[PDB]
Amino acid sequence: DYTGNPLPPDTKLENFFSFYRLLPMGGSGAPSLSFPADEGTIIPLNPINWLKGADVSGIAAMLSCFTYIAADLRITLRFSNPNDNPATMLVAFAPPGATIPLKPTRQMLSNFYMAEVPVSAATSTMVSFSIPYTSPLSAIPTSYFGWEDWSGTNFGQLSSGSWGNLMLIPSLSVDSAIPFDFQLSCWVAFGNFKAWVPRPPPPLP
Amino acid sequence: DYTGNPLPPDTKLENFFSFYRLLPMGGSGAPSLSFPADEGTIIPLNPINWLKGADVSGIAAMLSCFTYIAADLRITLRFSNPNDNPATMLVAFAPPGATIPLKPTRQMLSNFYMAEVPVSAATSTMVSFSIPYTSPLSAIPTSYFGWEDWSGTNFGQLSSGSWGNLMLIPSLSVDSAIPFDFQLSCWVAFGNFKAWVPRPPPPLP
Amino acid sequence: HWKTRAVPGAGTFGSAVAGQELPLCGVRAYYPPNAYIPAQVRDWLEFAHRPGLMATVPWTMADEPAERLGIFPVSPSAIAGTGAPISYVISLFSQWRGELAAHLLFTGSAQHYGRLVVCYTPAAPQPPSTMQEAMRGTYTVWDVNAASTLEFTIPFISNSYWKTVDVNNPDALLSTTGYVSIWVQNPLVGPHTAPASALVQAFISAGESFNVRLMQNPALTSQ
Amino acid sequence: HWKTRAVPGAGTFGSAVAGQELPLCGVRAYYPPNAYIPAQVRDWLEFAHRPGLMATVPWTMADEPAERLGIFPVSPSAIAGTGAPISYVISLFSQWRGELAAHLLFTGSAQHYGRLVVCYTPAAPQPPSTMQEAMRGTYTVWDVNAASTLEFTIPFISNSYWKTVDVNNPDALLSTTGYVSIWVQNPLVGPHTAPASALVQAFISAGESFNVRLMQNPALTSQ
Amino acid sequence: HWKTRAVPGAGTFGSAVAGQELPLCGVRAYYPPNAYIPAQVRDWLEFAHRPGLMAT
Amino acid sequence: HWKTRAVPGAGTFGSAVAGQELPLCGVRAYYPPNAYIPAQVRDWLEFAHRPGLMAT
Amino acid sequence: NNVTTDVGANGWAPTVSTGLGDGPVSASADSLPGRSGGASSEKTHTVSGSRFSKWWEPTGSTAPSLLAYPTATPVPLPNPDEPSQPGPSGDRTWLLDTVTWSQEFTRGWNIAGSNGMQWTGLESLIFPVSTDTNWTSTSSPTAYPLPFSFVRAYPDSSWAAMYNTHSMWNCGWRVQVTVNGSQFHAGALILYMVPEATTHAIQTARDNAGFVFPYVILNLYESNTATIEVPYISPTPNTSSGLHAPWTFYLQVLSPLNPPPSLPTSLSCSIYVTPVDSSFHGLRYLAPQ
Amino acid sequence: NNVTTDVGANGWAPTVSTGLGDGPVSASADSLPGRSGGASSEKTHTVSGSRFSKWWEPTGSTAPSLLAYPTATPVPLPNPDEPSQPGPSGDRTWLLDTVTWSQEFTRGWNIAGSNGMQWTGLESLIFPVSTDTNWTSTSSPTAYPLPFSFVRAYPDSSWAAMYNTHSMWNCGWRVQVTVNGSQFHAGALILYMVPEATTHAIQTARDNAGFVFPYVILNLYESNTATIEVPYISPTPNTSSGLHAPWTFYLQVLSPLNPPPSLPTSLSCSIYVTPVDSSFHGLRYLAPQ
Repeated sequence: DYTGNPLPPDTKLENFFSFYRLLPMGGSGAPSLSFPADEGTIIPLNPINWLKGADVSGIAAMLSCFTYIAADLRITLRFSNPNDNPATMLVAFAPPGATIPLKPTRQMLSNFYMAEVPVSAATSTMVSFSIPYTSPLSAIPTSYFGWEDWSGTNFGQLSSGSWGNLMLIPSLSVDSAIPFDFQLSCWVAFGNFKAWVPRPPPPLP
Repeated sequence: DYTGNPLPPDTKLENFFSFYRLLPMGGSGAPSLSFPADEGTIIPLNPINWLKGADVSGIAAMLSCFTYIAADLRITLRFSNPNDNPATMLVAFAPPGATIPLKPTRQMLSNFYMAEVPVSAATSTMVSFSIPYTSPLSAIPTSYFGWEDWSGTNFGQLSSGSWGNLMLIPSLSVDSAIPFDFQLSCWVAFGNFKAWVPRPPPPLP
Repeated sequence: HWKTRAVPGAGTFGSAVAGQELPLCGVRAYYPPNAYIPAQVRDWLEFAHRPGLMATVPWTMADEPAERLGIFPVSPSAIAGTGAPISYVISLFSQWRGELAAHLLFTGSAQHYGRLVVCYTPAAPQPPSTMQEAMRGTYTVWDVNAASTLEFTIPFISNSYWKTVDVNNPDALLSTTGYVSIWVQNPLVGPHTAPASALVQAFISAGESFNVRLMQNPALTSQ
Repeated sequence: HWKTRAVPGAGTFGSAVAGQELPLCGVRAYYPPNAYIPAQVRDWLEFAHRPGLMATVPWTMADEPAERLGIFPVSPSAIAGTGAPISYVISLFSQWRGELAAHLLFTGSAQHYGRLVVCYTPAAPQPPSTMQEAMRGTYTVWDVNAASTLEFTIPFISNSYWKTVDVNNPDALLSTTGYVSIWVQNPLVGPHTAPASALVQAFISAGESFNVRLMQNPALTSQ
Repeated sequence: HWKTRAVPGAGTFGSAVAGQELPLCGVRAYYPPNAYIPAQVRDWLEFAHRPGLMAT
Repeated sequence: HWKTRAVPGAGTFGSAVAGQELPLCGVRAYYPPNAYIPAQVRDWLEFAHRPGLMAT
Repeated sequence: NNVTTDVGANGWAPTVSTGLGDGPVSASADSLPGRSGGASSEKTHTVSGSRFSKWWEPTGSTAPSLLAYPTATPVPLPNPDEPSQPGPSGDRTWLLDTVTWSQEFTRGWNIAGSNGMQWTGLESLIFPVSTDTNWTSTSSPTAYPLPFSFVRAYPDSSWAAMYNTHSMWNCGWRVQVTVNGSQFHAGALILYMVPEATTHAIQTARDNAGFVFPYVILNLYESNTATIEVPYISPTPNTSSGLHAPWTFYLQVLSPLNPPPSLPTSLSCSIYVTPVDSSFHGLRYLAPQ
Repeated sequence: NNVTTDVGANGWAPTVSTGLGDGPVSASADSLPGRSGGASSEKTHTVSGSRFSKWWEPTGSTAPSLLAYPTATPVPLPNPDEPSQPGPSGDRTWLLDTVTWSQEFTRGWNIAGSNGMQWTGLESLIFPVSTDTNWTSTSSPTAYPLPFSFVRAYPDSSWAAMYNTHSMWNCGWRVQVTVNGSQFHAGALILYMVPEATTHAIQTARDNAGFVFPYVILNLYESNTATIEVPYISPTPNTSSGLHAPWTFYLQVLSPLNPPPSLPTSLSCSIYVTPVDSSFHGLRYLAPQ
């Protein structure tokens, strides 16, 4: 038998990381990212890029307690629309290791695994996505001591060590006279979360 | 046994062509086609018409790697509505070999297998369709060395070698003073995709 | 067709809700072999079981008997801000229970002798003021010249089954279990030309019955 | 009636999502018999197994020993832009693995004699500069007067299980496997009034373990 | 409650699509006997089998 | 996909209707032992069985 | 997995196509009775095994020399008439053309002689194909469209006799070329069989990826001849006479002719054509190509 | 319960991934054939046990001295070549460096000598790592990056010989330090093995939570030496030579040296390094670090 008292969950990394948490936007670890309606944006799904980036409570701070991780990414995007007309967002999945186009066009993004999200007027619309572990590495490292390329130009990075890149293109049926920018918010969760080589927790006040 | 390592998919033409890709609009292989709200348009489901038409990455370019193909067509249409009032689109399926009417009317298109799509105001609406292999030929050729008719007027074409033609008629309940045009975007996928007689891939830069 | 009706809360995103995601990758992925990587962690309590320094308590030959060298309450004001790995796991969650394992490592000389009494007193309105008052609780008189480290167990002599991790109300009935303090029992002695002082490194980690539940925003807005 | 609630992402079109289509043709179709048509292809790797010319390397009687006749890196900058059928299959996808089969067809005369050493060196910061430096890797000294074609296997001596097909970063650790080069071992010789030059046609195709996965936009935006 | 999501093409009327109709008559109807009526046709090809003048 | 149609009364809140709630707590909770507490009431009629002064 | 899409799978009876839910509709194989044809080599055509009531009634080349594709399986034909076969008088190796191969020709230069046709895909073919303007051009011819070039070369053969008398035909094709060079000669030719030759298909056959098509190389280092055979192909089980060229032959240069000094700067080539297993359906009046 | 989310669970065949409903997609374990490597100590690499048709074919320290982590299980390698092993000439205990430990050093002071490198994570490493500016700094060095420091210390060893000749390597590491103090000396050093040392990781190793990393304490109260060993780690089964440091050694001060009066104010330390079970794959020309 057990008896048992079956040790409550919440202690298990498979359960703890299944819940959604606000992803810090690349750069300063900002809670939101603003991009124009003309070109769109490309948001990398790379841990190292998320932990630029020593935060405090940010999900990044929790992931920085492990050296290597391997899980199936769950991502929820929010597109805040400022103007008074409805729009449509084209979200395409570039696999980790794929060539990212310089000018994202509707035709080229259609060759990847894409989704066409209707966005409502004067409000934000939410949509959830599921991506399996597609990285060519055995485990995605959060920290890396070395160079990405043999020439040694990029230090402490592995572009392929990620779930890939998400390419966004806004679409409008009406023509606006003033160019406006969308606001983007991201949530991330993990399925079948596996972690290797623990690291010390980040400091606090 | 196998062991196995069951060779990943993505290599199989049955799986590769099941995904949707942006169909080039007849003429120049444009990503979109503009048609007036007064008469509508007729979009042929003919490979040869899609590969006018040596493109680069276009789904047409992928289909040009096979001489003969036979599959069940999946098509998704997008009707971009510019004006501020809602509308309704009448999409009817003309079978391959059928007589296409000169003036598409609501009464005549109702005798074919049709669908009545509600279109929203100031935005685009999407709708997906499934058509089985209805061609009278054994396999639809992407390239053809000969004449369609015994008189020898049309060279390198087979109108029946296709999934047919889709006839579109816009409908409005309100009366607009200015005649406006709809924008059309198409995606295509294939079920039970079978290909015969491989052809060399198209060139690139 | 089926008939349906929407309940209140349509289009609402939940962190705890399952089955919201739609597939953004078509093909079945195969992750490369990763069995060569050792040190695979699966639980947050394993971090808590690792040692973690909390206080560097000094001890000189000039210190007389009944001299207090350190004291801390067993409340989220202290146990959640020591800097040890266990303190980080506690701050992540809202409730804790079970025993806490304290390890006092004597980093003095092999010629030094003496005793330090480590006392654990359960919850009370006022902390212990003198050594003998602190020795009325669960204590252990530790002779430093034996094994390097002292294995002091902090028992979970608690009012309820769980203790709350609220930094705003640390002295609550359902929050603190009491105080743990270090007093000089026998003065530090040693031969001449030996060091006149000896540091004692105080570590803290989770006992075998230590648990935590109900996750909260980390970092904390503290103060 | 059933009660329901919409998750985020209503009315969204997915290329990888199934069950979106509605029937636009009422009757059950019957396709005419097509078993008379031969050469039925079912896999993209079958294209990669077909031969494909990559480089027309010339070779004259004036060429001395240790003379380089050609060299190319085994990276998406070269292997994806040769013009061979395999290069098109590689550019469609983002990752590749397995052996690559090289075939050097000697289209010279039946009176010509000589040797060309074909070297494969794994990944390194700098490519091989001399013949002997290139011969420190996996090589084969090929006598041209035997069978017409040389069957040189390019082994997958790789760091990871998969190599990325990114034309922007070809020299990455997870992208290139190394270099393959042709050097003049023994000078081309033959009787007088024989041709003073002889062309060697270099073909490339997929080995029996060659695979590719994760589809990407074809054409590429390159440069 | 069940969770749901609408695919593209909501509220679209199809001539070939089944299960669109809702009942506009409550009670179960019983049609009067019609076995006395001869010459029951079931196929369009039966019309084609009947003779038809084309040229005099 | 399933086909559906909404009956009159969509988005209506009912005190007697079940299955309206969505989970606002992710983890499975375990309540502390409460068998030590006596005088457990389960019915409103037990209150009615207790005495009650009405007129002096 | 079973990708995230739905190829079929299919359905029936009311599984994947009911009044409650739908998946993508799929077409089934049509099981027909009739005479077994379509696939050449394996003809053996024989008999096979109304169904409604009426209202009024109660590595590679130039290794060996085998078929470019393996022969496929026969199918039941829609027409009931018995075919006419030319036999050994028709199915035989004919001298298609004799052409010169000079050293001036570079990589991807299509070679053809008097019986050949200039066909790069851009030429405006005046109907019918027997018009002289199609075969006589300002520049040198390039292709050998089958059977157009074969019927023009021998208009009095038993094969061409039935070809001009039947509306449809069905046969495979075998092409061989003999080029004799001394042991001091060097160079390589490629014998291409291009299906449904059009502008883009013919230009890609000149390029590096052309080896996807059926091919054999005639390398002067070892060979003096090279043979290639292809079974029948078409969108229909029988090809319309005078209006469709399923296969086209292309003899192009891989490595330019490299002759020894003080010898001729060109070698002669002899192109042969062989129809394999010929049948003709639908006999009527004489209508040439 | 089974939390309210869905970790997997997974699906198949058409259960958790059909055209009627979806849950989150999950990746499966790739079952590969090959040579058993990756996991050090348990190498024993041996042979293991196309599959599609073609169209043209028919408590803690300083208690005992054991490995910081237990050794993991081997995995099939992607490369087919047989490895080269240095054996006892390579896998041995080398004198890495000799460094001084003075009493002036405070809590969390990283100690390193001539063979060590200044690495706090903020130093701009000029590629390649063998550049002298990386090892010579204005301040005292702090870390011992493996194998960079080991190969630099002994560039003529059989281990470094193969290291400069193979593109990838695989081995564990064992570090030991001997510090002799009399019974009158007091103080404690910590032997840290830091995986993937970066700016934040190295500074947290100086702090209170650093004992999450592999560690052993060299307390002068009882010990004169302390040993620590770690198995191999990396994102790939084999580490790229000259471009990746999986482990880095840190000898920092817990309790400052407290020497008896009238004696020297510093003690000498001797740092040893031991590669455990070494294999090298992909032989080619000499490319040093």
